[PDB]
Amino acid sequence: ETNSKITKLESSKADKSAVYSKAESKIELDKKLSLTGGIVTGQLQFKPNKSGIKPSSSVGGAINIDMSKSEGAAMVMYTNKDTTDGPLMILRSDKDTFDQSAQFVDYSGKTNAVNIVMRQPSAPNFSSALNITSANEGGSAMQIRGVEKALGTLKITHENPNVEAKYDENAAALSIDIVKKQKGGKGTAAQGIYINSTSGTAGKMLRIRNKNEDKFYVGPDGGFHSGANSTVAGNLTVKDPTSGKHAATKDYVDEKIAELKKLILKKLEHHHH
Amino acid sequence: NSKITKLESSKADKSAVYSKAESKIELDKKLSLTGGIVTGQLQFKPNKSGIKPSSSVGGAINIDMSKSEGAAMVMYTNKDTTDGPLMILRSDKDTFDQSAQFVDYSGKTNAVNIVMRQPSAPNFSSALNITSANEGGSAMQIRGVEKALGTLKITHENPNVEAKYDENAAALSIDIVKKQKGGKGTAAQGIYINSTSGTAGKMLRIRNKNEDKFYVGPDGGFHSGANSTVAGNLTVKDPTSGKHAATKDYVDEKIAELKKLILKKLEHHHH
Amino acid sequence: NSKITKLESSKADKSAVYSKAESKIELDKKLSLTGGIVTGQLQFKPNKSGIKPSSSVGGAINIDMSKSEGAAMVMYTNKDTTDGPLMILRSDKDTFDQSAQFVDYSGKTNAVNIVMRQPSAPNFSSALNITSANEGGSAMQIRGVEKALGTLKITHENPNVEAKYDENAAALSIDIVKKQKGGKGTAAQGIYINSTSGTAGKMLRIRNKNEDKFYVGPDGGFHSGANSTVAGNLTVKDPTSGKHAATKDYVDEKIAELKKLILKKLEHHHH
Ligand code: NI
Repeated sequence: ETNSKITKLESSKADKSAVYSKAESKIELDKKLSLTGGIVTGQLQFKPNKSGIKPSSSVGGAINIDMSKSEGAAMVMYTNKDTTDGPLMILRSDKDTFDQSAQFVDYSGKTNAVNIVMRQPSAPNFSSALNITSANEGGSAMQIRGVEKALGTLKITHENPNVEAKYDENAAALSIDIVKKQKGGKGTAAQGIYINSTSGTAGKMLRIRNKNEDKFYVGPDGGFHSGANSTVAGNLTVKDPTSGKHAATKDYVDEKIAELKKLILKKLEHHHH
Repeated sequence: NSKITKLESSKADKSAVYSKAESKIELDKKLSLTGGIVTGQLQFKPNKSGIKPSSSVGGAINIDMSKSEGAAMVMYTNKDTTDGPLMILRSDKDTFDQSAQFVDYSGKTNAVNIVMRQPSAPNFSSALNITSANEGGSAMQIRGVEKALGTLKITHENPNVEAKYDENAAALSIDIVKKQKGGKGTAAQGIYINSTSGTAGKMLRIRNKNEDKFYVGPDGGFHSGANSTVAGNLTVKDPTSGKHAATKDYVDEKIAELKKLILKKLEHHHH
Repeated sequence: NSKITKLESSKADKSAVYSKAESKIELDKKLSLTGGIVTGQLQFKPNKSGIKPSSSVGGAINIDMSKSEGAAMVMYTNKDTTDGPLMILRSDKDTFDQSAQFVDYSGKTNAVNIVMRQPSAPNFSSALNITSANEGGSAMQIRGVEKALGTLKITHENPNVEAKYDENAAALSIDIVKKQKGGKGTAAQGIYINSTSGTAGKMLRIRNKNEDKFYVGPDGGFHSGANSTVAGNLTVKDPTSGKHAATKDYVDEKIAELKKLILKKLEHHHH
């Protein structure tokens, strides 16, 4: 009865058929993502349940990338495809009650928080670096606020794309269009540019300069200064003049003519020989 | 007997099989679907993988937050300095016919929010910086349908309590420059305002302290609220009302009229 | 008679190894490189891991769509309300010397597109909101090289069919305000238009129905297309042409000139 041992070896020990070898384990493990990194070739879906995903801008998110301890970018999305069927990155919210932003960038630093560069195409096309559209009539499509000491809150620079001076004659730095409703619109009373100072400013409201020479401005009181010959295709209403170079009114001309007429008729009616 | 042979065949060698503990060691190096911490680079290289453009179910990465609280993704850094931006989107072919980023937003607050915090020391940075080298298209476009607001709203706030501190600031600053390399000039315009369908509103309206100071109407007439100056001549129509500016012709027209009548009285004077 | 000791040693016990079925259970809780569904938080904490800034191969996450259709990543939510934004980029140190986001775009359509859909009810919300507390730099900069378009193009569309519905709207709205906490005023300007190199084009050009109504030329002269008013005096040069506005000096000189001439005719006539 020496086989009271072989039976207990036949029972208590694992059959190769019923267990993975290390070579087979490696095969299986190699199809799984290592925490040290790997290459995913399919779709990675995130569907958090009662997972405790938080809104914190430091430790929150279904994906959280903390670069505090590392050089490099948090995420890079690259494509050299000639054409494709969708954008690289999509953010979408469907419910009208949604009360948060699609994207919030909270930037401290010494350079531009967000940088959008459109490279030069082989052939010009109507594409833009950034395109904004809103169908909400209750709010501005876009808002900008800044606290600049000596610069514009919005700075627009147009550079001539060509060496020849007369190439960009139809270009502008700022182009504004005011249109009626596309489907069935009967017109519009919308304004072009509205400049206001709710608290009141001492500065010029509109100031135009060319080649380091000021050319035209509208002051804080609404008076304008034009730097060259000007034209009104129409009448201009002004105050009566009280100084030599003030424009003369029709009334002023007529009063001075009438005054001289009276004096001369006086002399004529009373002169003798 | 020969029982041993069978057990030498059908039984597992310790050397060729991972133990329970060893298996735990190996499995812990793999990401659990319930979550984990990745310390290396995660690369996505889909290639005939059925990736879709769908703005709901598409993407090599898809994050659906419909049933959950919190952000979809947070990118955070407390590093003092580094060698690259947090997030980069890049497409290299000029024939590429989709956007780098598409925001399709419904909701009650701002779709995209960009905040530049107050730095310890003022610097030249901007919250958003746009450059285009495509001469065939606007660098940026904005379209809106506001009832009673601006499509673009610009607010400049004085950074200082003192009133004259921001005397060189502006809400909108425009520069018009020649080509950097070898440019001979430019004929580009500053501000171009048009209404292709035609509007009844003021083209330009200027106010200060809630009161109208200067405006240009839809017909191109202007209304100025204070004393004004033309460093030059101003051409106007002949006046037909008391406060209309008088032309040189009108002054000369009247002078000649009075001259004629007086000389006629003088030539026919009778004692 | 002692091999049994060698097999008790060299062979794996049932208790100390996982079966094929139990291995499967454990492996099924791990993410396959072929794809899967993550239900918890995935944290990235690289730390001397060789993460690079490269806009092609860098990032703790890298998505290369060169060989695949579809989007790189999609963030979707159908939630009614929530406690934070979908995507957050945050940098905390004021010495941070890289951007939060860099888009390096080549292609034929818009690099970044932001769309706010029509809400059930109008509300005070924007597609894009920009705010800087950095007094040393513009909140926003735009540069373009357009041949025949605006670097910035703003379109306001009437939200309603009725022509006067949008009478209080504008394409561009500018406000100039004092410092909120204790500000005593501001000297900031509204719109500053300049050409540092000098341009031949009109600085301000206003049109209605594609026809010029008002413009300021490169020399600062203006043309108004209709009746206009100055609530004040207008200073001009003395006229040298028929339709030039007449000065007070010119009126007085011509009146005095005729007076003299008439009085000398009267002083010397005889009959
Ligand atoms: Ni006589």
